[PDB]
Parts: sequence; C-alpha cells; structure tokens
Amino acid sequence: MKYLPQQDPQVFAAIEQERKRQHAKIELIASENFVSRAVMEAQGSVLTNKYAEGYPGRRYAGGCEYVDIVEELARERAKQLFGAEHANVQPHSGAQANMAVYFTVLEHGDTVLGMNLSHGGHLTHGSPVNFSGVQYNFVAYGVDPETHVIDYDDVREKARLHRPKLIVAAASAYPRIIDFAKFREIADEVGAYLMVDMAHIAGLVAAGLHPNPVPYAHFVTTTTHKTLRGPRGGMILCQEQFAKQIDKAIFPGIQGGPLMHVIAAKAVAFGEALQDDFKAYAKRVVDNAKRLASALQNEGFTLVSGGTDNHLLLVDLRPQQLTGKTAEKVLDEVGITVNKNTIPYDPESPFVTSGIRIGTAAVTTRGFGLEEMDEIAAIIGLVLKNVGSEQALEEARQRVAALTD
Amino acid sequence: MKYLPQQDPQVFAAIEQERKRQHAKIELIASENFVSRAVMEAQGSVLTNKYAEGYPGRRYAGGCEYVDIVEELARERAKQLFGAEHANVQPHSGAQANMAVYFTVLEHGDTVLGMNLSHGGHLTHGSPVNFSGVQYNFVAYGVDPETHVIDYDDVREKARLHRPKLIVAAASAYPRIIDFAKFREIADEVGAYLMVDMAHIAGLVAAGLHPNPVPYAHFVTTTTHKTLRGPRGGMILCQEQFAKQIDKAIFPGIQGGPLMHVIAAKAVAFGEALQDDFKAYAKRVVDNAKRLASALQNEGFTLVSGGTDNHLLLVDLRPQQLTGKTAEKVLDEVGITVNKNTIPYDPESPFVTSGIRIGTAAVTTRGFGLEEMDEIAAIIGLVLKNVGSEQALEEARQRVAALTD
Repeated sequence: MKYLPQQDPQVFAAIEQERKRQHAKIELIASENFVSRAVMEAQGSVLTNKYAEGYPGRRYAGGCEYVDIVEELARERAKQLFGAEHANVQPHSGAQANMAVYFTVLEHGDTVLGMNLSHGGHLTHGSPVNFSGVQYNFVAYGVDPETHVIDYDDVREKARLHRPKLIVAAASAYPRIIDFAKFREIADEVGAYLMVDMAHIAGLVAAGLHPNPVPYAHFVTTTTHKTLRGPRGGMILCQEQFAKQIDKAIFPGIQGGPLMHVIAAKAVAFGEALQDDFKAYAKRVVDNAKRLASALQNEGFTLVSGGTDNHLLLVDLRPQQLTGKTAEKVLDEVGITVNKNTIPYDPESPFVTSGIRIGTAAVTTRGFGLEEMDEIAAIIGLVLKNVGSEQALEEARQRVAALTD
Repeated sequence: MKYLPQQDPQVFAAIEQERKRQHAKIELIASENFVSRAVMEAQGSVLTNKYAEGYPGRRYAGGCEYVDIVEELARERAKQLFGAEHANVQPHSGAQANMAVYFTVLEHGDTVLGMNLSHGGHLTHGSPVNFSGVQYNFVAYGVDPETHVIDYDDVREKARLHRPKLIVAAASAYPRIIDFAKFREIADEVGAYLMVDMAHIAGLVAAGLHPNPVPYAHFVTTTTHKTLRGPRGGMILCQEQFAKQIDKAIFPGIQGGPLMHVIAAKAVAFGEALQDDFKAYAKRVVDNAKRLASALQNEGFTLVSGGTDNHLLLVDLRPQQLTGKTAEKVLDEVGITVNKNTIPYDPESPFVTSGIRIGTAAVTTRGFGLEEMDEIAAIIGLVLKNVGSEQALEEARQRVAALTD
C-alpha cells in the first residue's frame, strides 16, 4: 500500500494487524479462504466509480462498454465452470442471491421446505429472525439422529404434507454429499421448484469433487468467497427459462447498482477456478478434511456423521463434556480459529452449542497438507483434553506458531 | 497493478479501458464520483477474507478484534460527520439500507408515502417493479407543476388521507433543498415515522451545504458513493432508540457477512469528509452546479425548478423538441456522459423521457471550476442545437478532449 498509510494511519494500522493475524493464526472457519493478489487488485480498481444498473448490452446508462466486458467475462466463465444455462453475477452476497430467488418464484407467505437450521441449514433457509422465515412459511427436514445424514424420506414426507412451492437443498454445516437427484425427484412429486444453495461446496463442485446441482435444480445460488476462493459476494445460476425473471429479481427487484469492481474480482476468481491447479487444490482440500477427520478421531473425538465427504467437519463435544462455546474460546487462546456450531439434536442453545465446525479450505490455500492435518488434530487434542492447564495451552501455542512459521 | 496483468489479461485490459474512459470523458452522471487512491487500497485489502457476522465487540466469530476497530472507526466518524446517535455501516448498498429500515418498522402491506418516482423519487421508494412497491403499499406526493418544488400541502393531504406508517423524504433527481422540518411536522400530525434517504446529498449535508435530516428524521439512509465520495455501499443513521432494531434488521434480518474491506473504505472516505478541504470541495460542487445551471440557461435551456440548490440539475428538453434518450445518445457521441431522466409531469415514458440529469460532483473532484462549467454548457448547447451536423459534433468532440486534456 502507498496512499492509505499516509491518508489514514488508524485504518492502515488496523488492516496491518488483520493481515498479520491472518498469517499467524490457524484459520479453520469453514466458510473462509484466502484470495489471490489478483482478486484483490480487481477489488481495488477504479470500477467502484461506475454506476451500471441493468445488464451487459442492456444498461440504463451509457459508458458501460468496458464494465459490460467484465460482467460478461464473469457470467461466461461461471457458465463454463458449472455448465449453467444462465448466470447472474450481481448479487451483493449469498443472502441477496437467496433473497432474489425467493423474490422470483414466491409470494409473501408461501410455504418453503428447507434444511433444519440446527441440523446444518443456513439462516437464510427459514430462520424466524431472518427475512426468509418472516416473509415465507418455512418448514424443515432433518438428518437421521444416528447417521446425521439427510433423511430423504423425511424430505419427502414434509414435502407431501406441507406442499411447498419451493424446496431448498444445501447447508452451512453439512459434512456429507447431498443427493440433488433425490431432491429433484421429491420436488417433481409435489410440483415444487428446487433451489440448491451450494455456497459452501461451490469450489468442490467446480473441481468435480461434489456432484453438480445445476442439472437437477431450477435455481442454484452460491457465494463466491468460500471453497470457490473468490471475492465476497453472491451468484445465481439457473435454466434459461428463468433467466429473465432472475435478472429482474436482482434489478430492479432487490438491488440497485452492482459492485462492478467485485464483479471484476469474481471474473478473476472464476478464471482461477478454471485452471488445472485449482482442481488439484480442491482435491487437497477434501483430502485434508478426510485426513483431519481421521486424525481427530484418532485423538478420541466424535465427529457428526462419522467423518466428511467435503471440506468441513463438525466435532460433537458431548463425550468430552464441553460446549462449542468453551472449545471456541480456549482454541482462540492458542491461535486456532473455529466456530461454535449446533450439532443435530443439540441439547444446547445455538448460543452455546455442543460442537465446533472446522473447514480446510483456508489452510489448504496456504499450503498445508496431510502432515499438517495430523499436527492440527494433535494440537486440538492437547488443548481440549487439558482446558485447565496453562502449560498445555502454551505448548499448543508454540506448536501453532511452528505451523504458521 | 502487479499481479492482475499476469493472472488475467482479459480482465486487466477491460479495467484499463475503463480507467482511460474515466479520464477521457466528461462525467456528468449525478450519482457518480471519483474515489481516492486510499479508498481503493482499503477495498483491495485482505479484509475481504474475514467473516464478521454480527457487530463490533458482539460478533458471532472470534478473531474480529481488528475488523472491529475498522467498523467502529467507520461508525464513530459517521456519527461525528452527521451528528447521529447511531450508525450502521454494514448495508451492501443504498437499496439494502432502505430495505433494512422498511424491514424494521413495517409489516408486509403497510402503507408508505414517498416521492413520486417521475417527480424525483427513487426506485426503492415504491416502484411496482421494485421490492418496495411489491412488499408495501406505496402512495406518492408530488411537486408543483410550475415551480417543480415539492408541494408540502400535497405531502400533508396524502399523509392525512392514506395514513402511512412511514413517510419517505428524498430523491434521485430533485435539484432543490428538501424541508425536513416540514416532513417531520407532517409525520407527527399523522403519527408516522420519518425516513430520509439522503444518498444524493450526503456529502453536501456533511459539509453544511444542505440542511441535516438527522435532527428531524427517525431514520436516515444513504449511499456512501455519491456526493460523499466514498466506496460503493450503504449506511443507516438513526436515533439510539432504534439502534438495536436497525442492527438486527441488517443482521440477522436481511444480510449475512458484511464486506469488511468496503467498511474499511467507508471509514477512509468518512475520514476524508471530516477534513477542511472536503468542505471546500463540496462548496465548489454546489458553486459549479449553480454556474452550470446559469450557463445552460444562457444557452437557452430550460431547467426543472429554474435552477439548483445542490449538486444536480435536470434539463427540460421539450422547448428543443428533443427527448432525453436522443440527448443522451448524441452527447455520448461527443464524450459527455449524462443520463436520460423523467421530468415532473413528463409526457414521455421513463424509457424515453423529456429530460437529462446532470451532476457536478465528479467533474469537481477532477478539479473543474466555473470556467469549465461555462465551457461544458457551451458544448452541450452546440451539440443539442445541432444534432444533425457531424461538423458540430466533431468540434464538440475536440472541445471535450481539450477539457479532459
């Protein structure tokens, strides 16, 4: 940086703290990643200056020739990446991508079936304190109490009983592969649209390591910043038949001017995802998660669903008589970043929880491999088995420092 | 840029075209500006990597100590700038800032009174193709057919007849000062909340060149990217009594994770606005607009309301028997960027219009003054009085090039 240090010492000092934090800590938040310097440069571009309401070749203002090129690059690379008939790269966030799909096909008070929030569903899939649960009538399907795998007979029963206009598949804390074919079969039986929110698994889908929801879903929503390793924002993929309605839902429906600099960054991230090395990266993410899962089990930990098929795992801390809150706090003390997370059929409130959610996308980006996974599990074992020993926590602290150099 | 040129030639070439375009053209789009290199560096920072759902000191994830410092800097500088009791700097856009206020105080189908869209109101103030007009029952107040000034007796009559739960004051194309005191008096008479959307005039308010809505309004919404000359995004200001509800409306209500890098950029822009030279800049914006207005009138143009009190003006092209669409197209041919815009009581559709909207914020930022305003008006006169002469358009082209160097 050149101008920010002189213009704003306070903001610069805080950013530098954050930059150093990002390097020093072991980042295991499942939703996070590290973007390339190219992605950041696009975000730091003059494209922030341009109002571009509308769409490429169909804008409501002149002088968009070049931002049109950028947006089309993003849309076309997204279509190449996921095989979608249409892409909308304007959503400001995952929240707004989901909001726009709901705006497209639902009326106020319509019934929607989504994954139980305490079983892995996202806030935007029907939380009563979120617009989704306030605006629409959300019902929930659950996972099996033993296997923690989505109960597809429950999905079917809830759909047949409640008759939703829309079914939502996907999750913020589900460590197994989702059967989109089964979701579509149920959706077809009850005459419902199928929306798949692939935010967490989008990078894995792009690399062919998770089944692609695009052929089965009417609408696919995603964030660009999780496993897809792009800038912070949203995207909608859909069948050409809904293209016009989806575009109108984003604008003039729920947003105004798009963030053209973020859209530039989206294009860059999509370009990166198209490369062979991203596919190798994505395999290492899943390989690392499976290794981390096994290594944690070796340390005596119980995992929700007994392991993972993707980038994330959920530790059930009940055998250790710890809450997710206690675990998150003590790991923070040693330099490991996780989040407390509800487990299926959690006896604790979502503000306390019986679990921690862990993902490998971020550490994999930094070059961590199987040996590092073994060590991370060993450190977690050391900490959580010795929460009252400052000696153990200091050793953990040092071993964390050894991993991050 | 260092990494983007190598990683993504296509995106870089398009950004460079856009950068050069921004320098070559005379940018008169009233909603646009040019941000500082410091603002852009903040947007191009590693802060994009951080999930920070929640608020400073009250986050739903650890490791936010430093992004908390950044967000508090933004909130506190905003409070210093506008004298608000509370700030929320998380809105992704003006659209989302307005959305959150509506979410806070209204239920689906509630009556809201806003400015007639064809008289200057924004899309998010009740357009039937926008969430606002679909979700709530919007009624409209108008401007006087002769003076084009808000008819406050009409505001009062509509409020007394329709009994709105909320009154919205502010505009995307209103060139005169808005009387927030009168809006609040009407709001008090009918027992309605008052929301002021100051998006366009926010920088002028910050510099004391437009009356501050904060003392009169329950909620003030704004974008950060217009006269405030910041990054693209939104903000809500409100009385402490609504602070908790407003924060919950943004999250977990209508958004998810905030854009911490954009929030950093917001803080930087607010820091810049606090400086003495921003106040001098803002005065030049208004001085330039009044000069441009006078110079256009000298060229024989009719202006909506007979001039301007702010950064923007609206040309009524009916005397010249031109549509806004025709005017926008031909000015694009010579390197002047305007937008077609409906005039009050426009006989034309909003896709054709009888007007062009012009603002001075952008050209003022680049250092244009009164002499440049005179020349811009003269060029506009030359073009619009000679739409069929390629010779005149080429001369205009050259004179535009002379202004932008």
